[PDB]
Amino acid sequence: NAKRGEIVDRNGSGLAINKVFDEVGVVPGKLGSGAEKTANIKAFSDKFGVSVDEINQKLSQGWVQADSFVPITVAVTELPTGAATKDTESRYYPLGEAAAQLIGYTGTITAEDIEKNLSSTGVIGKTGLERAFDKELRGQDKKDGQTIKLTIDSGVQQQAFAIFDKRPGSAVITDPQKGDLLATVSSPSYDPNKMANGISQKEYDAYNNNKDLPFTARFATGYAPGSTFKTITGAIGLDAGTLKPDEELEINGLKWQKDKSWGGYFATRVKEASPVNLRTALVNSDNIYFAQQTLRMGEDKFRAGLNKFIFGEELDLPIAMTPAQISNEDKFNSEILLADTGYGQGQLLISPIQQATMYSVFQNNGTLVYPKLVLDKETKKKDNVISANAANTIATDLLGSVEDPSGYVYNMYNPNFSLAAKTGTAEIKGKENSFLLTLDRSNNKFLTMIMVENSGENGSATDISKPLIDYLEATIK
Ligand SMILES: [Cl-]
Ligand SMILES: [Cl-]
Ligand SMILES: [Cl-]
Repeated sequence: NAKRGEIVDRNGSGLAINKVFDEVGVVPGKLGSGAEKTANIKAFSDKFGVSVDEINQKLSQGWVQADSFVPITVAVTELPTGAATKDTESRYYPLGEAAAQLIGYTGTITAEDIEKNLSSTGVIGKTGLERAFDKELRGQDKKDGQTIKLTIDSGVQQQAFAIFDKRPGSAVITDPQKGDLLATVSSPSYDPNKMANGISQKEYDAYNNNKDLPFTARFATGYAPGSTFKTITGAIGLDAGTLKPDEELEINGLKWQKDKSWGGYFATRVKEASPVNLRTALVNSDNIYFAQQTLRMGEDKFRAGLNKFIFGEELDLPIAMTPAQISNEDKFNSEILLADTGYGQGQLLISPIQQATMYSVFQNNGTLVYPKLVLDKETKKKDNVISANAANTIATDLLGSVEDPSGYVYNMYNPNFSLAAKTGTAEIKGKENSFLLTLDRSNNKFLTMIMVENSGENGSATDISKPLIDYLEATIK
């Protein structure tokens, strides 16, 4: 019966591997029956710190025979009746919660598993890549399973996880010229070693009752991209010819609407500034300027540009995702929705991985680079999504977010590194999500897409991301 293959990172470091532990456990045929058995299980529970419910759940699995050694917890000197120790092989996740939603976990074969596919004593991936690659990993009951080598960098994954400190959010870090997913993080998270090997009903219910939903893979979930998306709206207006980078628009006040038919709806901006050109609008995050430019180009020119990005497309990646959408219908049927889509609100739904893909045009002279997770996959591109002029105009303007002392990302300024960035926010029916995009413009070796949910309570993406940016400038360079 075959050994399960490993999932390893881009340097060969373990993400899902096998490890032997000395386990304390029980033998059903020696545990007794009736109240006697209940006593022996309570004795075990008291002495080794595991819940009676967990012991019973493990005892009642289908593979368990009368003579089975049933491992309960990692190992003593005074074994209660029915208890024993034994070395057993366990599936093991070295990064633990930091890569839990990506890598997933294994579990014991169910009847329903048997019904659709397998020994009752083997394991099967339940979620994540353990499930997605289960056929290649599991081998043949012989033929040991294959090793799958990912683009993930363990050190980046761990640093990208660590910045969240239980805040809900996600971080996707790519090599934007090749598409490698260096890190895919979702927060909050859960312990996959316990999910695969031993978790109490209390602990599992703590995860399921957590309103911040640690089992969700936020990097594969669709969101409004927020006002970071003005980068794409600006590139589209540049290429359409309606947005002239040096044109100085007069904009007064903190809110604007085209006319009274908008009623109580207004595009808003945070700081008073006038006149406004493309560069100051990007560095000021001026939604009004982009609302006006979106109405100026009009729906046809705006959609013509948006349609070159990957909206509607299923991706070849082994992470399940809904294709990105511009809006619910083929037409906006609303000037307000048109404008709001111009600064990343409305009915846009784009997952963090899709977002990082769309923003790759700014480091590839307007070519979009598809994401890849398996290291030896061939790089794939979509040519001329925006012009090179538009890509480089926007990327240069975004250096001001980091290098201008009034830029929102000046906290990360490094005189020896060229980093472009764009913060953003999305307002959801209210709560706000906060975003940070950064682009390595010294060597175009990394791009980061970071989001913090409910930033009214949890603070901004820029507030927590500087250690990750510092790590990348030193490591990926
Ligand atoms: Cl967490
Ligand atoms: Cl892939
Ligand atoms: Cl910014």
